[PDB]
Amino acid sequence: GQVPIANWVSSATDWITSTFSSGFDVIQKSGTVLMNGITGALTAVPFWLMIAVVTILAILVSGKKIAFPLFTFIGLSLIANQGLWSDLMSTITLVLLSSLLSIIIGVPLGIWMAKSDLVAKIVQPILDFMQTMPGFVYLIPAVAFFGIGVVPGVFASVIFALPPTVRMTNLGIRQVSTELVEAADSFGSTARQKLFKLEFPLAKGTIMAGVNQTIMLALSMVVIASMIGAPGLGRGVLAAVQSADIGKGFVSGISLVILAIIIDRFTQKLNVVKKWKRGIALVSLLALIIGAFSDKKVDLVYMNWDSEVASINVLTQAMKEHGFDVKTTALDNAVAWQTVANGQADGMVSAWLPNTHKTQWQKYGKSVDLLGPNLKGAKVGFVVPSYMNVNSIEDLTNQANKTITGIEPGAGVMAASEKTLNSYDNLKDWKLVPSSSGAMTVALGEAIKQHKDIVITGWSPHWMFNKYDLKYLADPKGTMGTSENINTIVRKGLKKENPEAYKVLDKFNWTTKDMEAVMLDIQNGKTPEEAAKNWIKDHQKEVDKWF
Amino acid sequence: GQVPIANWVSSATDWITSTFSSGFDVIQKSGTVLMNGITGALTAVPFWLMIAVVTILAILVSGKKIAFPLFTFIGLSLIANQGLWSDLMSTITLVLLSSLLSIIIGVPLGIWMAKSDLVAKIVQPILDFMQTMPGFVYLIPAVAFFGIGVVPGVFASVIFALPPTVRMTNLGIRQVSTELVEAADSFGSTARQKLFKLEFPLAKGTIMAGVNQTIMLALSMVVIASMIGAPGLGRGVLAAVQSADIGKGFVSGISLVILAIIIDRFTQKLNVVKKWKRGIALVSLLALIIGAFS
Amino acid sequence: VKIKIEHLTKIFGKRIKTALTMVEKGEPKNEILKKTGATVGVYDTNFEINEGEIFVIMGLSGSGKSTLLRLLNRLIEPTSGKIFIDNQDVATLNKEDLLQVRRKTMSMVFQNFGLFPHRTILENTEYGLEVQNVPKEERRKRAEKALDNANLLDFKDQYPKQLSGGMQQRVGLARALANDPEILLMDQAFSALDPLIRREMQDELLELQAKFQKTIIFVSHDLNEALRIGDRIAIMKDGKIMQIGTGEEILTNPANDYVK
Amino acid sequence: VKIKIEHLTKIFGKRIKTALTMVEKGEPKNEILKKTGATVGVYDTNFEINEGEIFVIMGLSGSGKSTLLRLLNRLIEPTSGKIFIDNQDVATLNKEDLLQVRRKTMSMVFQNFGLFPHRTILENTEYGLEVQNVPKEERRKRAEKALDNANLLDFKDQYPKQLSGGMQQRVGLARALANDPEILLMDQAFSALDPLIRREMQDELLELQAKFQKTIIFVSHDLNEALRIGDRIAIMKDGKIMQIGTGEEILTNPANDYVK
Ligand SMILES: Nc1ncnc2c1ncn2[C@@H]1O[C@H](COP(=O)(O)OP(=O)(O)OP(=O)(O)O)[C@@H](O)[C@H]1O
Ligand SMILES: Nc1ncnc2c1ncn2[C@@H]1O[C@H](COP(=O)(O)OP(=O)(O)OP(=O)(O)O)[C@@H](O)[C@H]1O
Repeated sequence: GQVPIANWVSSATDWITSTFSSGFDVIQKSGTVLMNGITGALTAVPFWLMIAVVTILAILVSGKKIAFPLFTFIGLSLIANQGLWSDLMSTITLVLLSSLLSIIIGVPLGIWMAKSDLVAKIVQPILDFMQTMPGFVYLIPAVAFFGIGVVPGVFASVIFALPPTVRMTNLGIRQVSTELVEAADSFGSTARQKLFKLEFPLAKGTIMAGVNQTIMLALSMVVIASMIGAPGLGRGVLAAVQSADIGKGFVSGISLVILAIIIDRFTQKLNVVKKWKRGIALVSLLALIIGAFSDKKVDLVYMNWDSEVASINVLTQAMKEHGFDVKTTALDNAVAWQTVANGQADGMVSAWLPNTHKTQWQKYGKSVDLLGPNLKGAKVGFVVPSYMNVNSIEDLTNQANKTITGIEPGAGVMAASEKTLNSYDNLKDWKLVPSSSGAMTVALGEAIKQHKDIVITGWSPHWMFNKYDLKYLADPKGTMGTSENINTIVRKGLKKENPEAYKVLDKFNWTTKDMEAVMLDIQNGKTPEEAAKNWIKDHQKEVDKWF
Repeated sequence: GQVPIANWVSSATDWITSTFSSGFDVIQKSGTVLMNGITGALTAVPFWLMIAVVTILAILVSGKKIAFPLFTFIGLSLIANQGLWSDLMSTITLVLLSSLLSIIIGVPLGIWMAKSDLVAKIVQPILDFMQTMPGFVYLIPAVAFFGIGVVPGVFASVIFALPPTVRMTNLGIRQVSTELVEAADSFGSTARQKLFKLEFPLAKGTIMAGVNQTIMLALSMVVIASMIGAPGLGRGVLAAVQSADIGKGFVSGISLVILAIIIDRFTQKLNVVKKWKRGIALVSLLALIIGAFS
Repeated sequence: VKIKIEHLTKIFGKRIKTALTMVEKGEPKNEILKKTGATVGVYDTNFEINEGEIFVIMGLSGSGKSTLLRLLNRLIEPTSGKIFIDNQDVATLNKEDLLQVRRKTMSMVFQNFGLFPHRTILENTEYGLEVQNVPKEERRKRAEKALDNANLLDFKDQYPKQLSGGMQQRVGLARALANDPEILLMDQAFSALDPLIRREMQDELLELQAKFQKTIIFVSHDLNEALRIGDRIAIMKDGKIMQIGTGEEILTNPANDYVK
Repeated sequence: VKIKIEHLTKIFGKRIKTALTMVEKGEPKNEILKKTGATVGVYDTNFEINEGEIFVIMGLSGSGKSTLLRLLNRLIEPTSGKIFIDNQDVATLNKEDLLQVRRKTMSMVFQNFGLFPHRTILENTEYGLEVQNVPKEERRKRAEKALDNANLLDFKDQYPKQLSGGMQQRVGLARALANDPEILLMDQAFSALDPLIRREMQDELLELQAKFQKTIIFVSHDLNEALRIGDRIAIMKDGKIMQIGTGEEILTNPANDYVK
């Protein structure tokens, strides 16, 4: 890297987010409250009433066919059965906001592109960037400006789903016959009248294909929104990936697909009894509205891993039944760290220090406060199924086809693994493939099914050691990890503003055995909140001690 | 919930991966070795030579305008300077395979979807499924079937990039003026000739728009592929995200965007002295072959 | 004899049953359209066309001429009736035989010129030869010769958007002729031509029939040309034939002020 | 006087400089096209049109008639020359005045009928009135009256694809007339009409001019109608005028076998 683009970009981003916080703070608050109100309204209305209304509207819009309405009823009742109603409402919120803004900013922009051969070339590369550039890279600055919640999900979905609307709008406005345009000019048609009477109706096919594309993309871009606090089915997908459970993942995905098809049909019915029909539709909407019309705190950020889920749920209950109103939000790792650093979040209890989150602690650390370990007994290292003869790293010869399995690049586990592959000699010629945690877990599960040898870069506590039978490998050289500790983290300035929760978080502590017990309780089927209630009933004195 | 869809899905995937193991392993090995060989050939070609050849090709394709070839040269030089050459080669092989497969399976599928109003109503929900289902949930079954590596990334990218080509091909072949179709029919032109001479040359607009969409979506589906072992620039983005260094993630993303722009411009130059340009391009290909041998 | 047409009928729109009943009584076209919206394109058209004959068809705009030509080529199927081409009901032809028929037996010329924008004149003019797998050389030259007969050989490299109505019409005509079929269906190929070039094309057609005894169906609105070349004339109104004579129409006629 | 045209010229393609030089020498159109590929649409067209006059334009297909009509409406700009409409060079008109001119002063009728498929006849016929912000009521009725004059009132609810060439032509004509402008540019609006309806439309035009002293430019290829209605006639060849007389052309003419 002879040219320092990395440093230039990092410095520019720090400066800009240091200068442009106020207005963005007010708008993030405004949009968050607006979107929360929308979702609350949509969730208040019972699911049966909304299902009936949507199938009614499908009947009105379809006519004498019964495919789309029956599909609507079937799918939505299925979802209400699977318990994914509120998530569906939140997903509807963000998806409609993204699609509306995307269409509104695309169709005018596509027209501008079509009426100016300059703007087309001035915008095409921008669309390429917006549509192809990974959303992760400007995810972190997006969180810096707009903070956690629905707003950055909306922004990302918008700037990923606008390009297709724009491009196909440009084509449709450009692919119309020039003879008709001459005819419309000869009759004194301003560009507006020619655009509303000739251009748009003839381009509706391409424009509506672009709109369908936009909707599908914005629905795909939910997980990239749900890893930064946006509720919905994206949280379910992420929790299924972590659990390596294709059942829940497929359920959430198929719910998203059902919503996509519903919206797509209700939208394509806009390309090309009437008064009765319309009055019935208005009555249905009015009935929806009628049905809808029927202290210390702390905001925490945590990750979609079973360990931190258990920890945070236990903490939340201990707070609630001792006079609190908590707001726990499930994020990604780096997003959570940034949120705590910027002061948006009041802290996190998920700092697997000093070997797992070392990059995050090093980059941050000057803008947070380390409150110390909250659980000791956590370990990191190589992991192999319990059924294999191997029992120490020094004995690895040709297993796993001389191929280690990673977790994700840059994670301290992978750096320690690279160090291990250079410290030793038996596995100097081994490899290290960086993947995601979900891929590692799925490969492990399949290998256990097929009884085949596998070596992974894992940690405890985790569901692997409970769902499957594994074993750690010995590390005499200690290059990999030494019983790292989970540590609590807070934002710089909680001791002065909300000390009543700083006491709790600094005094918070509980053992890994309890965490494994709670995870075991969950995996059998109990919800995390019930598990927290149970373990707090069994371990009440410690809870009272933390306060 | 009450209806155990999750258990059914788990049982189905277990059965399929326990039954189709031979084919999955065979294709895993074949695709991995083939694609790694492609990447080896591309990387053995020195970066300066590759940049020069691509810039010359852009020159030949653009005529006199230089903004595109100049941007191509600049972008690839930036990439090679930041050390993202091998990563870029891996990303190229992945993206090219994904887009090629998507096009091959979409253009015919879209065509036969235009000739039938039943196939359209059978495939629209399927496309909606393949495009709305998150790529995270394609991480689990592809890994379970194929295993970590490159092929799962291609499978997911195809799944996510087919729909645009399919839809736009259908639309373009459903939009050609009926009068021309009647004219071609009246002269006894089979669907083959009526397709290679009339419908496709006039639908090229929408078809290539859908191809552009396919390519951009395949490129966007690169982080999800580097999250299941596919090497390349997605690994850089993931490392930046975990380390929270915006600079390296941005560098990787700009490399992706540069690649997308270059591929898109080359493709667009297909929608609509030539002997000498052909000869020079052939000479360039021969030089690339020498470099692979060299 | 070359072509037969028996109780040929084609009714557009929907509610075709009541409209067909109405015409069976003999109600006019406009009232039928008013009730049902089904415009009777043509009703109980029954006649015969012999070989080597310019069967000119004539009638009011909105009388069912282009529809008849399309039905003969089976670009659209009738609701009732039979079209025989060489003792062969076109509606009972498998795709291969229909394709041979459409390539060799009959070729069509449209009112709107049915032209491909993405192809030059020399590539539209030889389209009927490309599909026949004719080599490049012979088809190229046949197209050039046809264009020279149509006075367009200087524009062979241009595109239709670079051309006017008359030149595009002549392009469609040449594309029909270059194929050299046994039947030439022609739907107002002289509407947008000057008298001189119109008469050139008329002489072209007469030469073709004189040498190559070739059936030609020629829709027209110009009385002058129909009389000059039409060996037989058929007049239409509201979708029905009224006379199918050659030159007696000017002497005897049932209220045909169409002529005067 | 209503319109002036001075050294009007429009040359298509490229290499316009050498082509313009060639015509300045006086070389023919085809040789110029051969060297340069630039087809001289029209050259040094200079004349005058008075008010209340049917200036009929006539000539070979490929002589520059539709181009002249388009230039008058400034749908395309000339390479050299001036078009004055009421002592007002249309090329020096800001968009608002041009728009008022195109709405009230002059309305155009095309060879290809310039019709909107997505709109019924009653919605294409009143397009020139919608843009003028005319209410629904008066424009609706004016369109209906025009269609009845054109014998299409039964098809007012149909779409062009449900119509033939003649009915679409009459739709374009009515759309031009319904606007009731001071100038009617017409490019072969009678090419696809039967003699009876053609004569209906001719009588329509003559009535319009007799009552409303209204300028009409009427391209045509039919000798009969130009003489019947044309108060003045202009004949074109290879892009240049040859005579602009009314009825003396049949007596005196420089090698105009164009006329009997
Ligand atoms: N696609 C269509 N859908 C419905 N009706 C149609 C369609 N095409 C043609 N018609 C009907 O066919 C009838 C005659 O069509 P035709 O084209 O035969 O008129 P024409 O006689 O061809 O007029 P001209 O002779 O001036 O072209 C018209 O009245 C029209 O309503
Ligand atoms: N878009 C165009 N690009 C290039 N040349 C054109 C274009 N449109 C028309 N022309 C040229 O204009 C010349 C005359 O056009 P015009 O339309 O005036 O022919 P016409 O005289 O209108 O034929 P008819 O009178 O039978 O319509 C033609 O020779 C044609 O080559």
